[PDB]
Amino acid sequence: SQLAAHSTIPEPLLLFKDNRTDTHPLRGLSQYGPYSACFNLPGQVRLAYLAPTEHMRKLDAIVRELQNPATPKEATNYYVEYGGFEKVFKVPLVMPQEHLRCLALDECHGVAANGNGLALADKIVQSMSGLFRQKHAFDVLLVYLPASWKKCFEYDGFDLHDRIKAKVAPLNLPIQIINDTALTRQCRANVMWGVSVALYAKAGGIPWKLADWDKDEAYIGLSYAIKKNAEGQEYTTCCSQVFDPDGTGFEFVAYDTREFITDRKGNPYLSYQEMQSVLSKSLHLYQSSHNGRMPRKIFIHKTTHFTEDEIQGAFDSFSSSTEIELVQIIQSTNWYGLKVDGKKGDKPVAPASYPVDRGLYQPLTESECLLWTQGSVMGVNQQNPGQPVFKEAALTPLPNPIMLRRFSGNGGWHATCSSILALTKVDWNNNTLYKKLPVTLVYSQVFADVVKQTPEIVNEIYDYRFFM
Amino acid sequence: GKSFPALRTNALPVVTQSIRCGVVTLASPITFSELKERISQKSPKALLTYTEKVLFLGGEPEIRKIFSNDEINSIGQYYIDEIAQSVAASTFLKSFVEEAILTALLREKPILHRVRHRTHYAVIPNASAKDDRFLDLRKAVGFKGDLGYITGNVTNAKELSWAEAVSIRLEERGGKLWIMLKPEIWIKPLDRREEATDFIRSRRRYRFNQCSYQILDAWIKILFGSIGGGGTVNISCFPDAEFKAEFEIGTRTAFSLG
DNA sequence: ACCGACGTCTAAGAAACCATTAT
Ligand SMILES: [Mg+2]
Repeated sequence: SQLAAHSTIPEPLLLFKDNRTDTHPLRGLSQYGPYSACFNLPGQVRLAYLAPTEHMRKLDAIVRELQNPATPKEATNYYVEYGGFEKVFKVPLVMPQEHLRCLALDECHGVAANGNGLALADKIVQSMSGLFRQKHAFDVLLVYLPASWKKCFEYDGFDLHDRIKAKVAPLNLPIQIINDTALTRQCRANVMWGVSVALYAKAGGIPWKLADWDKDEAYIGLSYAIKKNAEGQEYTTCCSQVFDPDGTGFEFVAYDTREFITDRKGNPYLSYQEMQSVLSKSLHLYQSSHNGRMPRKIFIHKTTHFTEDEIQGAFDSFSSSTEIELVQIIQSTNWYGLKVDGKKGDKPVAPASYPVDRGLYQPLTESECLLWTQGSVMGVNQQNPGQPVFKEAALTPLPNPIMLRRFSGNGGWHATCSSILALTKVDWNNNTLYKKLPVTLVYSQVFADVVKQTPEIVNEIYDYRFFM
Repeated sequence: GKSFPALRTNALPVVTQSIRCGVVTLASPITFSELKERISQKSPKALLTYTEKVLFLGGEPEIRKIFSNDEINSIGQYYIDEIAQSVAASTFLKSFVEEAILTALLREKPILHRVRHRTHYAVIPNASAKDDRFLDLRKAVGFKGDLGYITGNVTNAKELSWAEAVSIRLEERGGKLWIMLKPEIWIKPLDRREEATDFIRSRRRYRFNQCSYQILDAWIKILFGSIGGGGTVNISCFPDAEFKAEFEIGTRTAFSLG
């Protein structure tokens, strides 16, 4: 009844302005500043509005709240005080002029009443037509979707967010959609932090990045989306890649895995040729971003298991000098764990008040491991300095671990666990401490949904700034 | 393992490596659906499965009740050696072993047996909620040192009922078999579980590490009779039957140091 | 007449909807 000895991965360190490190992202931003502030890119964040006549006051109010300090009201153990956009991000947040604020057409209300989501997306993109000639006058555009259109937000086979994002993707126009959720949430500091980070990222800046990150390693994620029609179902199975270039920066791209259009698949698993094509595209991207050098070691993360054809294609896609590690992430597992503390003077061995630490990994078999991406983190609490913080306390009594299955690789579990934990903290769209899954899987899933909605935006590589 | 803190899991080791069952040779080929229909119609006191021949654990009279003398060509014995490998390779064998283990575990005890989403649950009865064997579980679910209720009616519900439950699962990992326990709340009737989501969330909201540890200890003691003894408990399925299954399950949950 | 059609059983997840906010 004794398992193998477990080890705990130290909490990943985030890099900020002047190459300073901090575990807490919001605290690091507040005390040191964004990573891209030293590069003066962006020098300013200019905004644009796209809302009906009756709801531009809401956009003005949210921008004014962004420009002014706010204090946390919920989850005070983690969230720090928001000191405004200029104080935190060191760049001004320029309000739009009269020509940079656009009006939604009156036909949008009638289209929404008729329930035609595609017509609503077309009307929104046609409304935003005037800003195409003035793209140089602003950085990020704000979209407000009133609650009166809620019937056209998400029904069978449609996603207004995904459709609008796919339509604005080839126009090189970053957008940020604001609903009534952001305006009627009690904790204003949380919304302010999330929106400010998203706006700074979409403007072209890097809020933070991992501190001790190897430039000779590349990370690839594959996730699938299912679209069902009368004939049957089809799988999107998009891809994503994470790496930093030789110079200062951070690369986050996603691309479709279909070698040619009109290719239909009924299963998430890819073939030999498809895997070879996708990994050749990834290798070409890495070589372009690293002065023509090959990665010393390659990480591929998948939601489903690796078939023999997939493994063979992966091993034949890269050279012999590149190490290949195939890991399958299983989110749902039957295992859960309890933290037990040791003897501390007079107090005997008793269960801990707070759950198992985030970063503990338990080797189960020669090919499977239990990684705890959810758990208690020390050093991030604001109220009690010495008290652990459990992010999912209002949702889960206890954290639920994830399982990693090894299909190829001779290295230890330490490198894989460190990589996954480090990648779970670079979601700029996420305003909390960490994500349960690595950001590669999240971005691949998001791009899979977007491609599923509109299949005409495939065969072009897209940055994370256009889909977060 | 070298140092604290320790990680206490919810997996109970299974020491039994071989099981002995019975084979029913049929003159006419039979499918799984027909066997399930016959089981439902006749309701035998036995456990049956079909990988390539009918494999049963229990008494011969029950099988002769299911199948007439003409259909039964012969009855034999099958030795499932290396039960871990057989469970991993054969799914039907995995389900059969899980059912046999749980039937052995919940024998001669006041705990109900229920099925949801093809997952087995052990449910505390309403009539036996006040019995002494559940005092530790009552203490674990209590608040501020006060005794807590383990069975009652869902608030703001017409006829809905709730009870404390534990989910028992069988898992194979690297040639080792584990019995997996997860505390849960059982809602009767099953099809109206969506009406008590708020109640379940409210009851489970403050079940942190200490409370979950206490609940797991209480459930282990209830299911096995001993807790923290360092030994193994022998459980038998159909002990009086000719074809019976005996399992040796450790009472100390898998733990790790370092 | 070797393969198809179709039932059983696992493991794992996507897809629509609800819910609450960090001892
Ligand atoms: Mg966003």
